[PDB]
Amino acid sequence: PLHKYPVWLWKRLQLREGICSRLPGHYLRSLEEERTPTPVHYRPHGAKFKINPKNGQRERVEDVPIPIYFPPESQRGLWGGEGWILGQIYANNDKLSKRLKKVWKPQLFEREFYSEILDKKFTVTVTMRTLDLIDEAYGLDFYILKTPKEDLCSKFGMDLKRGMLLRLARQDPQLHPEDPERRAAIYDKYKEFAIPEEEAEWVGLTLEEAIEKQRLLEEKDPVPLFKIYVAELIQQLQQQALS
Amino acid sequence: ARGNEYQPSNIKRKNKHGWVRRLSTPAGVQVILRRMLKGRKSLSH
Amino acid sequence: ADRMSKWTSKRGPRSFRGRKGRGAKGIGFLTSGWRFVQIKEMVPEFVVPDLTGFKLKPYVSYLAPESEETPLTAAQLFSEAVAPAIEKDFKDNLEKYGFEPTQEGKLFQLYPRNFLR
Amino acid sequence: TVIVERWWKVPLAGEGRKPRLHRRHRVYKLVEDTKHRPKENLELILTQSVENVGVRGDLVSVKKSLGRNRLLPQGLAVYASPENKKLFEEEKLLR
Amino acid sequence: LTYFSARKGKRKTVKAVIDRFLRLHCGLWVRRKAGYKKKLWKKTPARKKRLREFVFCNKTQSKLLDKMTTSFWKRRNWYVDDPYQKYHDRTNLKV
Amino acid sequence: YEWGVRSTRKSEPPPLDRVYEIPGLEPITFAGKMHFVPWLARPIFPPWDRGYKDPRFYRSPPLHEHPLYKDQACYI
Amino acid sequence: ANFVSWKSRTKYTITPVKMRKSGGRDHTGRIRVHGIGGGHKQRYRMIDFLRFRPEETKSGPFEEKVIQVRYDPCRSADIALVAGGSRKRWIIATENMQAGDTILNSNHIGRMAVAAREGDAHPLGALPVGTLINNVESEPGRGAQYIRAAGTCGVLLRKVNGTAIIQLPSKRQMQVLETCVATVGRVSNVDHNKRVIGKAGRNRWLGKRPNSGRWHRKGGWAGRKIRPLPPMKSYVKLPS
RNA sequence: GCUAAACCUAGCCCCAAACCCCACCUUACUACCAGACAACCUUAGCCAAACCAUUUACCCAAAUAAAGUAUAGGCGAUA
RNA sequence: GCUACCUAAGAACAGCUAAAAGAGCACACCCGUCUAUGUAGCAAAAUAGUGGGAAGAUUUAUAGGUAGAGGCGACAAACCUA
RNA sequence: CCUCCGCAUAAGCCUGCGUCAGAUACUGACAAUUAACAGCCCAAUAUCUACAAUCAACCAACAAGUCAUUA
RNA sequence: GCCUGUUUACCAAAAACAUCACCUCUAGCAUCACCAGUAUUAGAGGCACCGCCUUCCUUAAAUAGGGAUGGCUCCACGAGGGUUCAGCUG
RNA sequence: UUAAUUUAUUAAUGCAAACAACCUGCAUUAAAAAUUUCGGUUGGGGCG
Ligand SMILES: [Mg+2]
Ligand SMILES: [Mg+2]
Ligand SMILES: [Mg+2]
Ligand SMILES: [Mg+2]
Ligand SMILES: [Mg+2]
Ligand SMILES: [Mg+2]
Ligand SMILES: [Mg+2]
Ligand SMILES: [Mg+2]
Ligand SMILES: [Mg+2]
Ligand SMILES: [Mg+2]
Ligand SMILES: [Mg+2]
Ligand SMILES: [Mg+2]
Repeated sequence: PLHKYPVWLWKRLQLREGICSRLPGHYLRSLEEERTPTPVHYRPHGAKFKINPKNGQRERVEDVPIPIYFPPESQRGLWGGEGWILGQIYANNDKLSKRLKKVWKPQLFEREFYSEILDKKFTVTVTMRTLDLIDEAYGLDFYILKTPKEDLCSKFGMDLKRGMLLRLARQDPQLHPEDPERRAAIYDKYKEFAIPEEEAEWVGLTLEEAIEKQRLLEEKDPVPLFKIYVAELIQQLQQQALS
Repeated sequence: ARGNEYQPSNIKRKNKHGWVRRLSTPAGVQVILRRMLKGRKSLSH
Repeated sequence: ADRMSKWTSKRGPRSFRGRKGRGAKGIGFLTSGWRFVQIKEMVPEFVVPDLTGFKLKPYVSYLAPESEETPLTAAQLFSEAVAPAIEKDFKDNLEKYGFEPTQEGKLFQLYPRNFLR
Repeated sequence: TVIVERWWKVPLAGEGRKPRLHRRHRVYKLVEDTKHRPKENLELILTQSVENVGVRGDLVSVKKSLGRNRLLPQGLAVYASPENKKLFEEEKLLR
Repeated sequence: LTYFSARKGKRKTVKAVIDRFLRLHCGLWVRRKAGYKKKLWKKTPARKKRLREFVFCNKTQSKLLDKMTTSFWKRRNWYVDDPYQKYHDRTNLKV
Repeated sequence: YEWGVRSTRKSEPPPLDRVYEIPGLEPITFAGKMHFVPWLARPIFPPWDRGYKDPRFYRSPPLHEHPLYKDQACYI
Repeated sequence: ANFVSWKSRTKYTITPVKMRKSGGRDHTGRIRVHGIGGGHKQRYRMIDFLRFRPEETKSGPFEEKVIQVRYDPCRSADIALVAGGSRKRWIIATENMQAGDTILNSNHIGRMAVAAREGDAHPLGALPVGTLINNVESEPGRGAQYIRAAGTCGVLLRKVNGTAIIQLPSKRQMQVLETCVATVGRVSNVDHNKRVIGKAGRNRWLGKRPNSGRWHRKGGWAGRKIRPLPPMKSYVKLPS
């Protein structure tokens, strides 16, 4: 027989069912939407069309991303979209030679970063690319708040994003307590990234974490039927008395 | 001389092919899953 | 080599045969020297009523009239047990009517059930 | 960062379709390793006097190592962002 | 050759044939002579003249090439200034 | 020379999830699930109090707190 | 494999410890060292190789009484149960150490050279040049690691600045801070060389087993060979 | 005339449509004590190339057509 | 769960001779020299006699470990469920 | 007339010559192995424990031999 | 072949492998093997205990047997491989 | 194996990278390997 739906649509169908359906709409949209990460390990084509020299004709060109492997250690650090390149090479760089398995790994450093919004220093395993990205963003907080999930590619990065966004959304006085002017200065500096707290609560959550959060939100010990029946009987008696 | 390679002992049988040892590794879990898919009456030993 | 027969306590070596039971609920514990201490409270005490003068019998006369099955429900129990008092006190704090906020503190807790049968 | 390139060209996938990769498309050649590029300089605005660099409010091109290890972590300098440049310009014109 | 491709189920063209032979529409195949560019300094002028010529193929060679190419290569092409336009057709041929 | 090789010493607990280092947010742990899952944060369980009290599951207090403990060391 | 090292005891003790044989096997269960297996069951006596270990709430040089000198199954040297103050410990016995002898363990680097009596431990700075020593540390307080086998004896070759040159029994020179402690004299059981095993069974008792396939590389053992250079290829195997 | 011989539905195949009490991870099916190990990481090769060594189609997210075309390729098998 | 090696903790080894023994003769036990039988056999390696060892580098029960280009091997390319 | 046989434990097996009724130690039904033997243990924390065995007394050694208790 | 042992489970038990003994090579050192060891140690390879010096006879007939760093020395042992006296025997 | 092809992996170095350790990339040399082959004629083989 045949399945009614293609097997690759089964995850989407599951998302449209059960507790995953009760998940908030903005989070579901964030999961569903997929954007290609910024090129890191390959040089993108300049344009969509190119004059190939062999025949001098205008041919379409596409940027096919290199498959990158992110070891679980990366989720505890901030690699600027950089990861392991698991691929193959031709020995001596000629196709008529042997084909060898080759793994390119990034150079990882341990660095300490201070987050203004969190008023905390984090020691993070990092790459030179991540340092450059932080410099381009003018600080760790800006880098975390600007970089989308795909380019950030770090569970720790997305947790930092959620923390900063929650801090901004709540305007939490725990940021430099006893220094309200400094706290307001920080919030004003990072004002443009502020989002509603109901949305910031779900930023960077994996699907399983979001399911657990929703289950905790909607878990309620059942109301005893005594209370329901008492309320119903009192309402009915009120109606009878009025009529 | 040969043929009696089976020298039974329930301790060895359970420790070698039992449910707990099967579940102790992902490969053995897939063993049990294959037996369940086939419909084996005896999943483990 | 027998994969199909049920695993019982009759099958393994001495340690296996001693360790496995037959479903009987535990009655106590084992101390040093394998001395078994039997806890009285762990032993199910049969609460057998006095049947002297009881009129009901194992069977019912066929002369009894037929009736329609009406399984008891929470709504029916509330109506027949709480609704009268509720009405009489409303015409004139739910613990007075029987409701208890929590089962903790009771001997026979309804959930999680902590009594036999 | 290691930058690689396919030896074998990938056929065009289309508009909404995704490219289909085969065994030969996993063969890469290293076109460049960014770590071997010549070092560039970081633009920073100083906040406190620092020996042999500057005093305060002056844009300085410092080695990235110094900028990221000493100046910025210790607060001796701030990123040369447009906002920081504007603030220090107002400071200069108010002095 | 591939009689049924794995992606379309179609018959494939041996591109080695296309890179080497010209098909006149009537069914004639034209080719260059082997070695026409090789070691010309040691070849007599008559041999070089023979080698510089465009030459027809056998009936069986033509049949093989027809089998090795698909119908696309056997169509009428109305190129602008094709040097072989006059040769694309046969005239005054008896059987 | 120290006695007791590392491989026999008690294994160091796994590093805490980075989610616990971020001040403003409550980590999502498998405490609510009442069982371990590998894709959720590991809960920080408060120490359990009713444990070392039952006679058959008793833990003696440290020697310092015993009634007859004395700073002067007798030789028995 | 479910291998846990037997070396799990944390507190020093005089009681011999039940040690598990390895058979030459890793924690992975595969043979790592060949030729090991079986032999007489042995108990391990924890040796205190830090001779200058003043007792708790105590300090300074201390003396110790040699309770006894015993054969040790786990060593070529025989060991000495030695007691000081209110503690007992196993140490490596020197050549002429006897029951009832007295041993000095000092950390005092005297300005003059201390009279080197066999068996006592002094910092290498305090010993005369040319004295025979054993149980030599590499760093101050590290614990003895060198010159520990039966009958071995290094020589205090030189002392300059805070550094002493020791001649190890392999006749190799070693540089050690003069504050590191060593004991005077040669290690006991000096006749360990002259012992004749006599029969294969005695080695089997000692726990050495005949083992083959000791290399596990393709082709087994292969001695190193000189690979000729291209100019020399013409003369490698000149026929007669 | 023995052994046999015969039978027709038990079901199955391909489509379409539709999205589908108690016990038991310890020696499973075992009422009832100090956890913490908790997962992630290119398929390879057969085979074709009449050997083989680069190479040799493989759930793709609209069929058809463009088109076995452009391209790729020990520029060859083939893709 | 055979076998090879190893780990933990067991067990067995009469009698005589000799005297603390990889000692002698020789039971149990282990093996397998030679011969015969058997050769779809009792047996996919057995039987009978003979023979070697038999307090040791011995034999052996139990549980555990090492896994396939790997293990293990007192090297026979031996053994790792005929 | 014959037997390194037998009886027990272990391990293994799992009702596999008990009774009855039908068949030619098979089928079905009914029955049965009763704990003292054996297994299933220990409330912990600390701290303790050099001194073999071999009739363990002499003699004899080397291959140096778990015995874990107490406040 | 020093010896006791080991081996081709199922055609080879041996002179083969191991083995004490000796030689060579490698390694100056800690918390999972080696090793809770430390050059009189550990790992690997070789070699072989040890010790020393540097034509005749047999039969009557005998292709059989025995005798006139290496070279040597066989104490003992062997279901090893040859030869022999005597005896015994279908 | 002094057949051909490699060095992916380890081990050394060297150069860059991160400021000695550790680690990444690129080279060179080895170890260990890996993959693959065995033209034709002459009774066979050697040398031809
Ligand atoms: Mg067995
Ligand atoms: Mg298209
Ligand atoms: Mg082929
Ligand atoms: Mg005897
Ligand atoms: Mg003997
Ligand atoms: Mg063996
Ligand atoms: Mg051989
Ligand atoms: Mg021999
Ligand atoms: Mg022998
Ligand atoms: Mg054989
Ligand atoms: Mg034989
Ligand atoms: Mg003869």
